Amino acid sequence: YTPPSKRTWSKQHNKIFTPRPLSERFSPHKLHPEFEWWRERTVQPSALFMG
Amino acid sequence: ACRPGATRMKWYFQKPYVRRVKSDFFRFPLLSQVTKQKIDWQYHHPRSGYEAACIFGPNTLEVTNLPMGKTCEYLQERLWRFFGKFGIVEQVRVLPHERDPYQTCGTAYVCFRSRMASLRAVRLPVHLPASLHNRVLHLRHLGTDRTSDDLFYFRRQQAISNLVAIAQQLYAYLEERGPLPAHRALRLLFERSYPRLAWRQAGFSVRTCCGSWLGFFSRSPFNELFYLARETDREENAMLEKMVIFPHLLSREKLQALLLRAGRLLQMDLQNELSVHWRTDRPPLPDWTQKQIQLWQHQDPLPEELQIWSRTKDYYKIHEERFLFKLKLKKERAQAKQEMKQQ
Amino acid sequence: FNLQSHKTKHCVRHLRRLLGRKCPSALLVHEGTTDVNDNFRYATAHILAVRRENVEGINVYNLLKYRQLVITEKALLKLIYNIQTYPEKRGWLPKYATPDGKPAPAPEKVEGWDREWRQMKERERNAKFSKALLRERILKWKWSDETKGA
Amino acid sequence: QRVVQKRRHQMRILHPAQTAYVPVEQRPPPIPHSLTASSTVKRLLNNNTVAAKEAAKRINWGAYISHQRGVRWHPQGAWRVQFSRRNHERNFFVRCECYFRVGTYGFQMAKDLAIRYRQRLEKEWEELQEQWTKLDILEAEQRAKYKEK
Amino acid sequence: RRRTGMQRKSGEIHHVAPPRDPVLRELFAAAIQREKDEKRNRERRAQEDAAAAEK
Amino acid sequence: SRYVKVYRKVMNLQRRKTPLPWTPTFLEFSKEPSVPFPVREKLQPAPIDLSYYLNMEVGDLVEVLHGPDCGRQGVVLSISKKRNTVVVDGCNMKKSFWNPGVGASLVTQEMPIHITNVALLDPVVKRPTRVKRRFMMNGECVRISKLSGSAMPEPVSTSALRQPNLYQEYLRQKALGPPLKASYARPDPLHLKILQRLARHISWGQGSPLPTAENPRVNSPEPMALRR
Amino acid sequence: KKNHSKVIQRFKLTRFGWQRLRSGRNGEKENLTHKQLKRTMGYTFVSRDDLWKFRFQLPSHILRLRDAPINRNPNIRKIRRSLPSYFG
Amino acid sequence: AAVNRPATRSYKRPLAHQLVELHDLMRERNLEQNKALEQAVLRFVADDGGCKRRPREVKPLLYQRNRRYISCPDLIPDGIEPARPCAEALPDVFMERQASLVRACTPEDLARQELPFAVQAETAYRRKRENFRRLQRNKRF
RNA sequence: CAUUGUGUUAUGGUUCUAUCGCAAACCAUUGAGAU
RNA sequence: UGUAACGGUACAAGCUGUAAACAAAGG
RNA sequence: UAGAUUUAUAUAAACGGCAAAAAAAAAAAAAAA
RNA sequence: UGGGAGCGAAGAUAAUCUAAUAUGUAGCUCCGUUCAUGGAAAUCAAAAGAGCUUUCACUGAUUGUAUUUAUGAAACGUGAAAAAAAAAAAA
RNA sequence: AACAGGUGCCAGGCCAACAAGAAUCCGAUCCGUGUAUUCCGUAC
RNA sequence: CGGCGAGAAGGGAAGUGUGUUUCAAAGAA
RNA sequence: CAAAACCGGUGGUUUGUUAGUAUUUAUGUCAUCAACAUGUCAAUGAAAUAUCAAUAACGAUGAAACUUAUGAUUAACAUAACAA
RNA sequence: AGGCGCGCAA
Repeated sequence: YTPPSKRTWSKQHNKIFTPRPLSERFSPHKLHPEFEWWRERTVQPSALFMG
Repeated sequence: ACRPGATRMKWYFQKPYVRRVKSDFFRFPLLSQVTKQKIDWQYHHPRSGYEAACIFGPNTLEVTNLPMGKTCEYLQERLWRFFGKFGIVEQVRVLPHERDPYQTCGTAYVCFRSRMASLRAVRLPVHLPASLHNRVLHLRHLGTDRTSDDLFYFRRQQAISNLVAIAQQLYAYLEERGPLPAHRALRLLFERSYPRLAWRQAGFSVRTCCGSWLGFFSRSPFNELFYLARETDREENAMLEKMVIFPHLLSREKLQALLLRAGRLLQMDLQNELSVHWRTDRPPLPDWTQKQIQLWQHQDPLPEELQIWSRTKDYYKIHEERFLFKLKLKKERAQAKQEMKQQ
Repeated sequence: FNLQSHKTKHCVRHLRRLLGRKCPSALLVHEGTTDVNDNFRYATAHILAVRRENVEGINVYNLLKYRQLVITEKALLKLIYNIQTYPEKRGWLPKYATPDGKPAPAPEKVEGWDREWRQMKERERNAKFSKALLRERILKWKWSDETKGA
Repeated sequence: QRVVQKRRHQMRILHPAQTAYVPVEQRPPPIPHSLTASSTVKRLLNNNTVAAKEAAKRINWGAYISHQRGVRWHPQGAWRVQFSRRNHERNFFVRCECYFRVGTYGFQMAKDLAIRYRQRLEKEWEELQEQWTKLDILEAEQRAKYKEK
Repeated sequence: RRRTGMQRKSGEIHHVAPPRDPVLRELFAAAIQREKDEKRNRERRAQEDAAAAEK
Repeated sequence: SRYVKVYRKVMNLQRRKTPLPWTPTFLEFSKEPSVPFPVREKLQPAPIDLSYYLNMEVGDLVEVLHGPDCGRQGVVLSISKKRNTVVVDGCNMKKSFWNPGVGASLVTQEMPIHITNVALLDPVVKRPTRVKRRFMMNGECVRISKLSGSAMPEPVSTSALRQPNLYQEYLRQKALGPPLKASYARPDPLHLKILQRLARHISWGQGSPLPTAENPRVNSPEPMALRR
Repeated sequence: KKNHSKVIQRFKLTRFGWQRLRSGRNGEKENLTHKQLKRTMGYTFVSRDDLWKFRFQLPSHILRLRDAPINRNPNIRKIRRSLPSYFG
Repeated sequence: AAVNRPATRSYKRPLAHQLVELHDLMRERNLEQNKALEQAVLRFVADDGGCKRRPREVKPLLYQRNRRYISCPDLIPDGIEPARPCAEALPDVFMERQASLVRACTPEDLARQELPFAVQAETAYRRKRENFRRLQRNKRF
């Protein structure tokens, strides 16, 4: 067991969370298969009114 | 290890934006003077900078330069505490960062109860301590366009340097020509304006650091250099028109120490007006209210009874007799000291 | 080992002149800076029967592996110095706790420093009161239970 | 911790016996070690008693001493004559194991005959060495003469 | 590359550039011409020996 | 647990660039042979240069897709084909160090972003796109974006993109070593030239006495001489 | 190495051997004489038969046994004084 | 010793004028030929007082098996070939050359044996110094 | 000391391995480029 | 990304996509 | 990088409440991952 | 992932058995590994001092916990590796 | 002697586009990158 | 031939004899 | 007391001559799951761009063949030939 | 840096 610290005692749920990419640890210099770079995405409409 | 809570915050150094090709708007778009960010005509709407006025009413200030590494709620509480000095604050809001809702983008809005309170609040910028990245918050009133005076601190530092130079000049003049009348001596003293240091008649540093020449002479340590002697603005002029300034005969070391002391005291005067206390002219607060105020910044230590369970069995005997007796003796000593304080 | 030509053939001829035509292998020892030059390093780079080493890398293994040892005078003196001063570096020799590190003069003994001990030995040498002296010693002295010291 | 056990006796640390050096101009030769293989001498040495110590003084140990290399006493009851040589170049290996028995000849007569035997063996060895050197020189002469052709 | 490429008789070869100083440049040219002259001497001797053997 | 230490040791052995250089010293022998090598699986997919197939070149405008720079747009400054990495202007500002030149105490600069974490931007819609190379009859090449069918603008020129790489200058200075003493670094050309003349005499004089006012004669050096 | 924290507590290593207290020190002693009580509250040495246990229970504390020298050379025996020379 | 030290803030080094003045003093006392002084001058000049700096370079002791080839002509005067040995092979050291390798000792040999290591090192240094020679070309006669 | 055995030789029975491969590290070179 | 189903190809543990092994000589 | 390049691999996540059918009116409705 | 987080066993040792060991291990779910973990003292220590954090060796299988089995990269400290604090009031 | 590949098997000089031997003698039945002797190239 | 002194939180910890020592529960690569 | 680099391109070394090799289905099971089948892509040979001629014999090529060449290889085990 | 040993005689 690692006792918490000033920067580490607060945590979020693994699945119900507010996404904050600025603070989430990431390694941009590596390939991430989870993002499926090979797979093309669909460009959705940027504005919708009444669906 | 796990997903980060609001205790873990990160930010990164911002590269200054340079339009390397001035004509290439696709890759080097113009910055907006309102939002201070790249123009995105495809996916953004023009902002006049007065939108928050329609939300928070005319008595609103926009605050800019708020730091990183702080929760929007913590900053809201701190700004409310600061701006309560000028009146009743209806609301304080701090805009979150685009990439981290737990941190601020650097902008806030303060809505006051009274126009006069908001106008009084807008006059001076807000200097923050090191824990807030030493930032100087800039204030802008949405109903009158009035802005804070972001150069106040450095202009006052220049004024203090000018005052020290004036004292040295006057002492040299007295040492050369001997005692001199006030209305003739004062015209030989000059200051250097801010920030480019152009020579000027010395009348502004005196009134920004002391309020008048009589205040300058009567306030320490300049009364240890000079001695005024009898042979509103009208009273000041008449009173000075019938005086002679005499020097206090000092050595070089004593005079240098006095000049340094004057500089330090004026610096303290400058810091006081920026660190005026937030409880000034306000009612006392109960102990519970003070504890609630403290909790915004610090958490109380966890109970020692819960803490004892952290003593690992590998090296400790949990709930050990000598350790618990030591705790009891410490508690007794603390209670005895508190009783002594009470008596 | 300074050469004015980089050609392998000239160095081969020099080696053959020095060691003959029947030399199995050679170890060439030099200091590195002013004892040998890049021409020599180029010339020897394709003579599979010879191996270049600096003084720091000399071993019983190298000396046994390579039949001949060809050493410059500078490298030989460097090796001799290293060998002769190694015991001092490793601390296998006595020190003298003086600023110069050399031995200090041995003082003279104070006269009569052992006269009482000599007299006590002379008294005890009669040896006829053996049990009495033994009992005196038993009363006076005590064996220690510690493992270090007296 | 490597503690060496020590023994104490009469308030002293007990040590194995140890004697000093007594210079001698000419140490006399030892009594032969072969005597220690006899039952009588073995018992004399193994019994630390007054009778043994008196028999030791009564025994004439000087009669067993041989003043000749290669001649000495054997528990057989005889004088052993030894002479060992190995010559690989000439393929000649000699090991003399001669015995002159007291029962056959007599103590002193057997001793004398053994000494004479050893002396003769030495003389013959010297003469053989000389002859071998001569023959080797002759062989070299023959090989050179053959190579002349 | 000998692991994944074609077979090649010669490895990577570099020929030293001439020195800039004119004196050393002349000496270098002399050395190169000497190499060439030795090769040509070998070739001419071979031809002469072949002709003599033929006759 | 009593295995974490040895596990960390054996895992660092996987990253160690063994053998490392080792300076010989008298009667010392290297431990490099005793150090084991990292273990890897050698049967893997072959190397590829994804920039070639993606038609991404220095000077193109791209968007960072994931990480603390998500949604940021910048011009590509450098492409590493072996690493399949890209340097994007004003993104991944991770490398900070003491300033090697003039200005503030610290300077920070970008670090490579893997090419898969980045995407080309359509000139009309300004969203991630795919770019294909088409060829006209004359052989002129045109890069076309999938989303709008627009031609890609010509990449920004190296002259406009150029910026000094201060981290490499910092590395060079660090390799040189700590700052010199001011007194040692002060130039002394006259005494240095005197010492250089003395050094010439020392190195190439063959042990002849130095010139003096009494006998300033020039001693002729001996040649090596042929054996006869 | 590893030592036995329980075994170590009952013994003391000295220059003359391992030492130990005596069982019956903390027991019923009303019926002992004064001599027996003195011996009971004194100490003694671990018997040679029990030393092999230490080799494995207390590896870091070694007592190097030293018995008397056993030298069978006939020349060092008292009877050598009755001989004119040594045996060799 | 000091000229080899780095020129950083924590080291003590002689300055250029200090070296020149020391050389002048030894010259006045007829010690300008001092081995240590000469080597100090050489090492100081090599680095220009430690101001020109480069990463530590190691002169190779081994080369890779299939290294590249640098082609350069023999930069040697004409008519020059390496010297040839006398005869084919020298007599066997053990079988026939025993007498030539042993000689009766003399007091001069004992004195040479007793000479000190500093003298031996100075002898070697000066020998290399004197024997640093080269072959001349036609235009240098 | 067999034509129901043995000695010797022969023929069968019999294990199956033909590099379709070789940095992500380091060394040395060389363009562009910075100083 | 990787893999596979069918189809074409010497009806195949290879290659390959209905343009299924080849365009390099266009206003 | 001359072109072409079928089908399956349940994908609005280049994205944000969780929760069947990659995301379902409020509530019922429940959770160590 | 013998790295980090959550939950969390038995076969085995204790010559049965309990604690403790196995072990905070296996399985299950979640991070995704030097661009990381962590972190610039309301710290540790003695009445002298050290100076964020991190890695290695020693101190030492010592002082400890378990009290039939075993566990224990303890603390201070010593010798090394690496070295950093904080560009930043606006422009 | 790791002066790599290929050539009928063990080749620095036969091929391999940039160095150097169709070298000589001896080989049960074919060949020899083999034995013995010798020359040459090599900053490979 | 050095003079009454340059804004150091009234809080945490350390034996319970705290006269003393140390720190500030408040900030960046 | 001696001595004093970054991004492309091109090769080489080490990992690794000392270590190992892993991609396709025949066969089992309701399923989880299990599991080195069948020598080698390859007649033999260095070469088939040496298998020609031919009812048969002598011939052809080859170092070796209508065959110890038109698949090789122990023991146990199978069959024969010769011998007193 | 550290580890073991360091006469009981004179």
